[PDB]
Amino acid sequence: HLPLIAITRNPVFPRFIKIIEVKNKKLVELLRRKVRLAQPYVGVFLKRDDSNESDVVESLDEIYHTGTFAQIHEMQDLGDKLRMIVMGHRRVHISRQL
Amino acid sequence: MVEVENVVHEDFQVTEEVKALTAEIVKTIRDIIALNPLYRESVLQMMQAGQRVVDNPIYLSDMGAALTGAESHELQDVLEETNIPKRLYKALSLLKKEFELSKLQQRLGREVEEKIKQTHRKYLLQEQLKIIKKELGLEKDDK
Amino acid sequence: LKKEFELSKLQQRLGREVEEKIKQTHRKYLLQEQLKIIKKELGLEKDDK
Amino acid sequence: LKKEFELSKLQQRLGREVEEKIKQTHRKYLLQEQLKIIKKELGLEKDDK
Repeated sequence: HLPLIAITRNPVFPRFIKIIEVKNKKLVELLRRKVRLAQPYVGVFLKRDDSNESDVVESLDEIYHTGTFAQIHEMQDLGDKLRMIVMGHRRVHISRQL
Repeated sequence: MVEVENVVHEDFQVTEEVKALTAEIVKTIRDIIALNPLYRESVLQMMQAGQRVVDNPIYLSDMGAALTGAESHELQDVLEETNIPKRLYKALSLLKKEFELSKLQQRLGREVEEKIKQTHRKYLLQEQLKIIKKELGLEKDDK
Repeated sequence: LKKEFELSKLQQRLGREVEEKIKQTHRKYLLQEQLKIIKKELGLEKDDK
Repeated sequence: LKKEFELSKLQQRLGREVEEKIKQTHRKYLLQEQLKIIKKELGLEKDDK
C-alpha cells in the first residue's frame, strides 16, 4: 500500500545489482515512511515507451503490470539525497496494477 | 496492492541435453564480452555452467541476457514469453543483434585506422624519395 | 563421439537457424545504429545549411 | 627540495593537460572520421556525375 516508484531512466535487469539516484525528493518521503517497518522492502517496475514523469503521478498506466520486489541494503547519499539500491529478486506479474 | 508469485517455470524431466543451448548462450556471452568488453570477464569465470552451482537456471539466463544492450521494452517482451526456449531464443537474438553492430564498429575502426596508416606510410615513402633525391641530384628545371 | 557430434550439430544448426532468422532483420536497422552513432558523437543544434 | 617539488608537480599537471588535449583532439577526430565514413559508405551514397 505504497505509491509507485519513479524509476526515472534506470533499468534494473533481473538478478543484476543496480543503483537508483532519482533527482526528485518525493521518493525520499517514501524512504522515510518505510524505516519504521521491521522488514523493509522496495519494488521495481518498468516504464513504457516515451517516458514521462507527470503521467506517473497523474495516472498509473505508464508503468507495466510486471514488478520485481526486493529488499533494500543501505543508503549512502554521497551526492544526491536519494541513493537507493535495487535488485531483481522476486518477479511478479500483477493482474491489474490499478 | 495485491500480488502473487505466479512464476511459471516448466522444464523437461530429462535435464542432460537441455543445458546445451545455455552452453551456446554463454558462448555468445563470452564472444560478446571478449570482442565487446563491457564489464570485467572475471564474473563469467565466477558463475560457470560446469560448477553445477546454478540452483536457479531462470536467474542465470536472465543474468546472461542482462549484458545485452537491447532497449528495456525488449526485456519486457522477453518476460511476456512463457515458454523457456522462446525466451532463450529471444536472449540469443538480442545478443546477436547487438553483436552485428559491434562487429561493424570494430571492423570500421581498424579499417579506417589502417587507411590512415596507408596515408601516412605512403607519405613516409614520398619523404624518403624526396630526401634521397634532395642531396643526390639537383635538377636545373628553372628559368 | 557420435552423440557429442549429434548434440553439437543440432545445437549449431538450431542456432544457425535462429541466426538466419535474425539476419532477416533489415540492414536499415544497422544503418540506424550507425545513425544514432553519428548523432551520439555530433550533438549541437541544426545550425547547418 | 619542496621548492623544486612544487614546480615539478606543476609541470606534471601541465604535461598531462597538454597531452590529454592532444588526445581529446585526435580521439574526437576518429569519431568524426567514423561519422564521415558512415555518411559516405552508408548515408550519402549519391553525389556524383
